[PDB]
Amino acid sequence: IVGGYTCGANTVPYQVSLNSGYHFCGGSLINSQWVVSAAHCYKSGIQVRLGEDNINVVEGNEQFISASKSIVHPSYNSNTLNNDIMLIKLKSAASLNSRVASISLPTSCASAGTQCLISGWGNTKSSGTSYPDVLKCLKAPILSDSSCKSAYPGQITSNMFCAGYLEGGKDSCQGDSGGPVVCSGKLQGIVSWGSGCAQKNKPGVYTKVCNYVSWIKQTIASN
Ligand SMILES: Cc1nc2ccccc2n1Cc1ccc2c(c1)nc(CNc1ccc(C(=N)N)cc1)n2C
Ligand SMILES: [Ca+2]
Repeated sequence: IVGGYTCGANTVPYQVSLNSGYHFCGGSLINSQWVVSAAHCYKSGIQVRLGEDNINVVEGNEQFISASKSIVHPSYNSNTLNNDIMLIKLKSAASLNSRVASISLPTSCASAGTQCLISGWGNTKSSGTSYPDVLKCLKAPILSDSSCKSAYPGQITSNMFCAGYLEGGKDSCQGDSGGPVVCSGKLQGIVSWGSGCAQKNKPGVYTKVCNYVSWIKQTIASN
């Protein structure tokens, strides 16, 4: 997260860290046994780390659970990043409490202007690399479709939306990928891609979760 602020320990209870000997992507807990993340975060040997703040120290409240299966959307296209969504089933159910909780799926899509909270342990610098120990947060509004398509001509599909600041300086970044974009208590987006991080006129692009509610429900019900 570039230009954000320290969230505060366990203030984003649905935030997950995908770990394979190091943090590589974020995710969101949607029920006791399922996490939603980005398809491009797919890899084998995934350990889901819940209740985290400092990802380098065991401070208490952490739950490390191996993924039993990762379901990448069948129509995910790695070249266009269309359908960049993945479901991860936990080997065992997470113990839900004050510091580990699930986020609700949306019943409708969010409109332009809606303010959302984006979080993660990704890169904090526009130029260069600096990964934080603790969870960073950022409040950003959903941009209009016209502004989004003007920023990324021919690259925005109906399954994507832009959120952020055209002036640059505040954005999600590499490492935040797969993480949550929560608006009015509903998971509306998944950190997906962008051109650089926090660059002028290059806002972040996110997977439009409202287009996948039926798919998520049908897939979870059959696995
Ligand atoms: C290289 C390319 N071929 C494309 C074809 C169609 C559309 C975009 C395309 N891109 C750009 C692109 C595509 C995927 C990318 C990317 C940059 N950079 C990342 C790394 N993660 C990432 C996450 C968030 C942000 C951000 N909010 N600014 C920036 C980058 N991924 C996971
Ligand atoms: Ca920790």
